Amino acid sequence: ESTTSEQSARMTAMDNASKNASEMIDKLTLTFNRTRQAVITKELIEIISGAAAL
Amino acid sequence: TGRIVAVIGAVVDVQFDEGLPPILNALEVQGRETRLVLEVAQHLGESTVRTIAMDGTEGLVRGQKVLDSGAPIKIPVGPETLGRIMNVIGEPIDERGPIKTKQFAAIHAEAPEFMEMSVEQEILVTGIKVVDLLAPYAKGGKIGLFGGAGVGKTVLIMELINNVAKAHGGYSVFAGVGERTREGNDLYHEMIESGVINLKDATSKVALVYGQMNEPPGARARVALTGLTVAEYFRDQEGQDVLLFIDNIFRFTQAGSEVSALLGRIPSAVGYQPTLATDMGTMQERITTTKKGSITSVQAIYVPADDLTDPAPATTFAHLDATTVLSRAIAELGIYPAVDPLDSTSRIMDPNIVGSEHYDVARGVQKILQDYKSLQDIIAILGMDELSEEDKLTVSRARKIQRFLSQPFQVAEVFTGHLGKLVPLKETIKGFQQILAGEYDHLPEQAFYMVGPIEEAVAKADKLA
Amino acid sequence: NIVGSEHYDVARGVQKILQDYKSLQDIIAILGMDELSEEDKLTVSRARKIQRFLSQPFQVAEVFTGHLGKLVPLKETIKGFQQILAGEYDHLPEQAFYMVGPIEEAVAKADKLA
Amino acid sequence: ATGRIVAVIGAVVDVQFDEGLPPILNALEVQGRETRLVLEVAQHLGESTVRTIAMDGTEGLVRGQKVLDSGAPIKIPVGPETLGRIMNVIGEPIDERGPIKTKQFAAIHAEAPEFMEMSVEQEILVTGIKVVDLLAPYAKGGKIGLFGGAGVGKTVLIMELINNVAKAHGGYSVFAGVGERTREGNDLYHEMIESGVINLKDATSKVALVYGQMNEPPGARARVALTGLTVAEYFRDQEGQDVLLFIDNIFRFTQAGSEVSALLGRIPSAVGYQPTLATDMGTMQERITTTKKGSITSVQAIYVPADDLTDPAPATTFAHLDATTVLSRAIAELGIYPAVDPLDSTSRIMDPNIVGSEHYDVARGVQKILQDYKSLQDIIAILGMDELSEEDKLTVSRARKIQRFLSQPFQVAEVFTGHLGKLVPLKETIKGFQQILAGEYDHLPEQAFYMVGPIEEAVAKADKLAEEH
Amino acid sequence: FRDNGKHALIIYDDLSKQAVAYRQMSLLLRRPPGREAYPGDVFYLHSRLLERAAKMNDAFGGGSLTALPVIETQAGDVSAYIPTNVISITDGQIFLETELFYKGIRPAINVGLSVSRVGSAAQTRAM
Ligand SMILES: Nc1ncnc2c1ncn2[C@@H]1O[C@H](COP(=O)(O)OP(=O)(O)O)[C@@H](O)[C@H]1O
Ligand SMILES: [Mg+2]
Repeated sequence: ESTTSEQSARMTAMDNASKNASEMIDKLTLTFNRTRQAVITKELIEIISGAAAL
Repeated sequence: TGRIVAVIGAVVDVQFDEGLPPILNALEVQGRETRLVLEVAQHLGESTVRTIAMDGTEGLVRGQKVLDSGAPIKIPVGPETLGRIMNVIGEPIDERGPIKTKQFAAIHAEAPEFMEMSVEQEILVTGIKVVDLLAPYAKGGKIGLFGGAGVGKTVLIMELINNVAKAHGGYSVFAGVGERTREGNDLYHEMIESGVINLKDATSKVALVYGQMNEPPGARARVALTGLTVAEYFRDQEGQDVLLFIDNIFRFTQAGSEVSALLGRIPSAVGYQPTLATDMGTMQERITTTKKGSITSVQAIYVPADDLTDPAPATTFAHLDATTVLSRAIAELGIYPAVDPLDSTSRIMDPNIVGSEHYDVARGVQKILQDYKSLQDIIAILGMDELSEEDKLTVSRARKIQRFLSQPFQVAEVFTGHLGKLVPLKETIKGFQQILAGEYDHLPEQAFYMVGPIEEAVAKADKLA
Repeated sequence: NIVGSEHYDVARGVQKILQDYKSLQDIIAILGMDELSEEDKLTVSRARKIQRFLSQPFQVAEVFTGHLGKLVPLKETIKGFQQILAGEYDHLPEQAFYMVGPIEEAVAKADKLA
Repeated sequence: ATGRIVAVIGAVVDVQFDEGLPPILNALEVQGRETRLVLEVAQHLGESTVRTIAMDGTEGLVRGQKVLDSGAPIKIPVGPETLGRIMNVIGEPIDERGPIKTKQFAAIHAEAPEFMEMSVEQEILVTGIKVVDLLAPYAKGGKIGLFGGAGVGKTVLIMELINNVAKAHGGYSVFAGVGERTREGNDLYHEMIESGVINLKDATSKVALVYGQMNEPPGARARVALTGLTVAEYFRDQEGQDVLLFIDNIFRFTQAGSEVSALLGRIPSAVGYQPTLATDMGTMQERITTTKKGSITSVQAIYVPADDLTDPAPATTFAHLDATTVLSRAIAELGIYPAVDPLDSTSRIMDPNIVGSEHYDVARGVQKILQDYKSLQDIIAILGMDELSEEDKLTVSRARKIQRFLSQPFQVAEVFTGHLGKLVPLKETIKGFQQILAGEYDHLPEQAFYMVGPIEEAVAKADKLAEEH
Repeated sequence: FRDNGKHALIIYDDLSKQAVAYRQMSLLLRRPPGREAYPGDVFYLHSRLLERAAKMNDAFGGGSLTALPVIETQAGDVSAYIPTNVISITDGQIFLETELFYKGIRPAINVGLSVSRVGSAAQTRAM
């Protein structure tokens, strides 16, 4: 009985550790995409300001 | 006349004397072999205009002679343009003789006024069971076609041409915006072998506009305007219900942000042009339902770097009214067309637009197709027989529904041997209203695979055994 | 020197139990609560009451929630963070520590949810 | 032909001539100073106005100082007499021992040899370091690169190859130091007198030295590396000997040209470098070659800015290097020294037709068990070490002994460690690693291989730890 | 209407597409961009417009003017440049969730993040 009680709780506790790791994986995908656009925007201004002052 | 003063890349500057032409005109260089059309974009002062070229610029000497048309780029338009291939300036590029017609039209034309718009939504019926039931098409709206190669996209293009010319009587224009030459040749010969274009008589159903990929960046941005002038002839002069295909819309945006950077302008956010919201405005507002007829547009959408909030697929998304997505995971299941029923949305899906009969039928189909999506995981991991008897019918019915969405097309009669079926609207709503209630559940699964209406389903259960 | 040797020692114990809780949030979010130690189910169970004891009902926000504005003296916000860091109140829930004044109203709230 | 100074902004001086315009890349002598100040022409601007870069400082310059012209670029003195001397960018001696008296003067600006003047033969040059000779062997007459961040050991590892290689070598040797600390050019002048390589009493020295350090104006940290490989071109061409060449650092050749750039009138490229970045780099790196008149071994240290090998200055030197030795801070913070990354170092002669089929299947046998050790760490973070099977509890314990066996106690790092300097030969490095892989040392703990020489000392160190229980 | 004793109501729809139109005229005049390539005076654009919506006293007629601007966010981003320049002006918020609009709750009003500060004292005592 104890090896069935244990092997079913390994099924549930490894299931909520993949829901919480996929809930966390979308929130870092939005922050990765805001920051990816913000670096192309930032280093574009430095080239324009470098050429305008020249 | 004028003279060329400066040649820098694909940007030519022209000096005039008396007749300074306004913006959006079209000049023509004298002394060269092929036509080289320049488009005026800025008045630089002291009688000097700033022009963007439309072909190769080399061989141009400072101080040549340049005429003026006095009007924008004017293309051959008419009903005898069906079945031909033209570039952005109206020239034919298939060596079948010059196109001869009565009148011409200009590509830079204003939007319809406010008192000419339609005051009501109206569904366009195309015959396909999965399109006209779950993600229906508004008349005049813009449609986004998700999916690429290897999914069966170029058949769905060739079949919506055929059905509108049968049930509605309206032709179509195809506009290839910066498309490959190798893939813009196969679509020529795939349409020949399916009947929608014809080299022998005047029963063609499309006109091809191909601005290919190796052309200067000014010539890849005006192709979606040349291919909209032709579509405005069959509404303003004859009153048809036209379709319009653009492939794709990202190469219209990206070709805009290379003219606005060759002209010396400060870029906006991530690299685009400052005018990203008006170039999408002064094109897609001419695609509308006036009082004479309509123009409906199906556009392919490519999302860069899988970012749904990038400004190129975010400007476009405010114009669309319905999206259909071609999933490859339904193409390995055997279903054709490979349109996903759960991940397609429509804006006109509404009880105050399409009525309550269409609504509560198409609402229950997407709910039952979710329960099979949630119960397919317990069966794969745990097993089959543990679930209830009330759930065994939902497993059986949802395999009847997702095979009743298949339909044999008229464009594929030679290959797969079946008969092409065009289903009207009142059969598709009547069919799925009975599958949900358990009315035709005792028949097996393969009676529903690749049929027309619900009448031909029970005529196929008799032939089994 | 300036604020004393008793104010300075309770104020540094609060920043110690709230930093160790901040280093376990990457594990509690994945492997849950049942994977910690037994002594580390006490840093979590005590930092989740000091966090709620840094809440206070303001006086100008009476028209927001309708609660009374409370003011505490400086000598009584030293006594409130000693009877939590020592372990005197390990028989009360966290929500009894929520939006009160001094430490005496925390035990006058836990008798309600009995 | 005299000329006047019309503008001074920073390190960029404008000079207007009247009748004779000197060409680009020349030398102009500023009359009026007590020191010697040389200007190098860089651009033309029209109406007889050039724009120069200054080799020394520009304080005390006034508009109107008459400037002479040389008619030739910076001609340094060169010959056999320059051995054992420190010299400046323009050829002045700064060792304070007198004038360098020789007969040959040579400009620092010259062409690259053609395609039918290249050599094609490959060899192997043995060093004695266990990580280098096993997984990424160096070569005679081949360009070698030492990557890595700041503070991982690029100056010590380039101090090790002067210790092993330069005294057993027949021909001469040249050390050019470009843009590094002026302290460390004194710990080389005092670690090469007490080893007898530099001799201050007669004519038997074997090392020349060229130094432009990080206190110089930025027009002088970009012409010192061209002065190093001008002396080292005399020995290869006018004589026939086998030359070495050590350069540290070479990132300070690119950076010192990214500072004078915006005043010369150039729009910046990507993250801040000049638009002509990959052209003047490729104009210097095509003179450090092995021709049909000699051979130049060359070791170079390459600073990688803030641990990012995708920066445009280190990620364009990769096309000019045969053997890359990528150092890493993630290994050095374990205690494994020298921190060389095994899964990021390559060579062009890792080839079973050149190093034999026995060395080749040992090198790839080490990288395969280290890379398979990487994918196993992702499981231990959730499961644990003990819940693994007994079959992959062994490939971890074989990998951890291979990580620790690569670390070797260096000789010039005695004052850091106190340990002694080991030098394992090539035939012993292969035979040490066959036996850990095959399983002939599964009865020892991991600590018996840390900082040892050959495999013989790995078991002598194993018993000495046992008795203190 | 406000100055002549009447009450008005105005719905701007939307103030997001105004600020992408002021961005275009600024960069076409070669002005230095800032965050998200916006000009430096975007805060002057929306504050000098939404400061007019006020209620006069009884000595000035007693009229009013209510405003209700609309801002569109990209995937729930209430921490961007433009949706924080307008939160720091208006006297409250109303939040519309795109993941309660899909679950069938309509109108999908986030009751947790919707606040109205000054307008709580002016409602019916029956309500
Ligand atoms: N043989 C060695 N192995 C590992 N680390 C070393 C060795 N020699 C020096 N180091 C470490 O490298 C650091 C930097 O040394 P050095 O090579 O002079 O600097 P850099 O590589 O930045 O020029 C020192 O702090 C020292 O601890
Ligand atoms: Mg160093």
